[PDB]
Amino acid sequence: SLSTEATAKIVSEFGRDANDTGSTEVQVALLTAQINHLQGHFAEHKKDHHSRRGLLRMVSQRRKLLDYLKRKDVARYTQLIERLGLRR
Amino acid sequence: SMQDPIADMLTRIRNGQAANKAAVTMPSSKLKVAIANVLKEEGFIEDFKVEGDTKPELELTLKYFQGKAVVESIQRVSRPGLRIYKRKDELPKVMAGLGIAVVSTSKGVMTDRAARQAGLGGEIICYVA
Amino acid sequence: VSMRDMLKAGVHFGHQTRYWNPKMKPFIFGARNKVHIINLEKTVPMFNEALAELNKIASRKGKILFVGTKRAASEAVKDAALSCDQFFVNHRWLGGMLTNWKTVRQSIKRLKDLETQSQDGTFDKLTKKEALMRTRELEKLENSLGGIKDMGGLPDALFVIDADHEHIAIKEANNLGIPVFAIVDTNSDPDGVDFVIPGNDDAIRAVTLYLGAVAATVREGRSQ
RNA sequence: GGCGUAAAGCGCACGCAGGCGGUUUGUUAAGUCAGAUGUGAAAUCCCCGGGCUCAACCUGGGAACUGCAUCUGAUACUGGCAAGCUUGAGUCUCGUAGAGGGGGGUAGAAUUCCAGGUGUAGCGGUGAAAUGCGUAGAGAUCUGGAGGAAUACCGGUGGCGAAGGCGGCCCCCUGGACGAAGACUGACGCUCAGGUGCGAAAGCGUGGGGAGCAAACAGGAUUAGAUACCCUGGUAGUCCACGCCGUAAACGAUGUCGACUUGGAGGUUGUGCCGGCGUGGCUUCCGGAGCUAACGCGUUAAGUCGACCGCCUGGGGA
Repeated sequence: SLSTEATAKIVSEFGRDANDTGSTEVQVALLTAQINHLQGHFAEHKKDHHSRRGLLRMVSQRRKLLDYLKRKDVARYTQLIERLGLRR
Repeated sequence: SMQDPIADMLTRIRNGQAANKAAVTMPSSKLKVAIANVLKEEGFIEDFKVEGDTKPELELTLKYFQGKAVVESIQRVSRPGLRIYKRKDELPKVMAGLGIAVVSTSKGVMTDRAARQAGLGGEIICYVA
Repeated sequence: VSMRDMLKAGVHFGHQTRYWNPKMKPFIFGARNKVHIINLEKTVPMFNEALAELNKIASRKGKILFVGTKRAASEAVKDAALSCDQFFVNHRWLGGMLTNWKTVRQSIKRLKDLETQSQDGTFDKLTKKEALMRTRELEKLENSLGGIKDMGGLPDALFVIDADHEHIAIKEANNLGIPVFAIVDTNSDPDGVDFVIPGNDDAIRAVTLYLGAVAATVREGRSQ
């Protein structure tokens, strides 16, 4: 999991206050950070199916939140997926 | 997930009457209030009130005649998976008129007799007997 | 009778929490040390209007059957029926007293013949062993049926202690439409009782209070 | 209409399309509703009359065609649009327990084997035997060494996991659950054909490893026979890495999600106020109503409901 400092950093970066932790951008960004971090774990631990199910849950949840943001506000969506380096 | 709050309200009424509960409570909605006004005005329930501003809670006071429940049978008819609309000429008769069907018309939620008198059709919400 | 004498003799004290009947919740006041308390404030009026119904019953010469069969309450119910001109049962309620009246009536006649023979010298000309068998049959027929021997037909009312201990008489009455007035504890099922009465149905003091209430009020009804 | 046991819940899931959608207002008027207009050929069905000597038959008159289109209107509900809201769903903080997973390491007990000290005639097996083993010194017992596999006690109708499954100890990487305080987002939800993934054991391929166990096989017994059950050996396999297979009575023979409906006695982990009373999550056993063909299930439903999916339609052939 992400440490407290990493969470605080991303939350300040993508939320529009120090206390905004529920907005779509923060959720998508936290999921993206954990996914990217775990890429190295699953390059070494290919048979770790049980943890990969949680990784896939993060991917599915980020997909859902990104599509929600897209149908709610396109501008914030493109800004997020350019900032986060996501294809779509 | 909850996808038919009207069904939940009919179920709460049915189950409360089967458990001899004096009154039932539930999250409120305007449409539930219209249904309950039809229920109370036709003598199926005793009273209802709404409490709360941001989260209204709707309480229905149930009634029993000789100890036994007044609501003999209540059923959802039109449901989210199968919506049911009838013209004014095809409004159903529940227990040959002893019961009622709650009909939502362009003039509001009313009974089958009232809908027939107003000369309107609409969605058939529930049978109550 | 009233809240004071009930709370003093031990009416209010109920059975343990793990034995209550969820149909007894409304008459429950509260709990203490995992034993229940019966709300006397409801006990008094329902009981007194049951006493009023019974007082009215005896005025129409309606025969009452006293039903209590606990070992320590046999003499209490028998005295209450003895001092009341009534019929009673204080040993095991035979299956068939009420719904099978046609056959129990024959054993009542048999007890009548043995009771004539008992005070008659009939058990002298017999060979001292058939007569002994007659005496033992008399003993058991008194133990069981010696409270309804003169009844002569079905009764009109029932008064019960521990409705579940005597649920067979309750069910027999409900089969025959005899209204029942039963002392219903927290651990009792009242769905078969028309006039129910909460109260400790085991404590001898409370039990003899209910018994004296019904006996005296039936005395009052027959006074009229 | 069904799917615990009669046929029937996919082994388990993620999830596109599809289906369905918490609550407030406005707006639309598509679905829905109302009215009208055009059309829906005649004949036929239906009714009330007539003449065939009556009926068949014919035929006068009268109703239906339950649809489609357009126009005019209503706006409760469903849909679209807009703004919201927080109760659903999710994020954060702190903490809690855990055989959840992947990797590495290590410890003790035991079996087997190798070398050795003591020592002699048995051991081993079984219903009884024999095969086997032992004077070329076994079995027993003591020491040293090698190796593989599994982790006694704890241990628990205990725990964790989507299911399959997961049990010594330590470390590294890692997933989820639950609890209590608030905040934050503001319907972001549920289900899911096709798709994709995971999936016991056995089995397959390549390379290793191999103590014990053990399909096959060999012998000895048993038996009428004994391709068995029992005994003595024993090879694949069981173990490891990677790939494949994709099936089990993969079972609760019970699909997932949400809501509601009397009670009693157990377990486990949180947390509240002073061993005592509160409030949470999962879990055992009984049982009420209800349901059920019955057996039984029974707030962890097989009860009362809603959303979606999967499946069944006599036995055999199959």
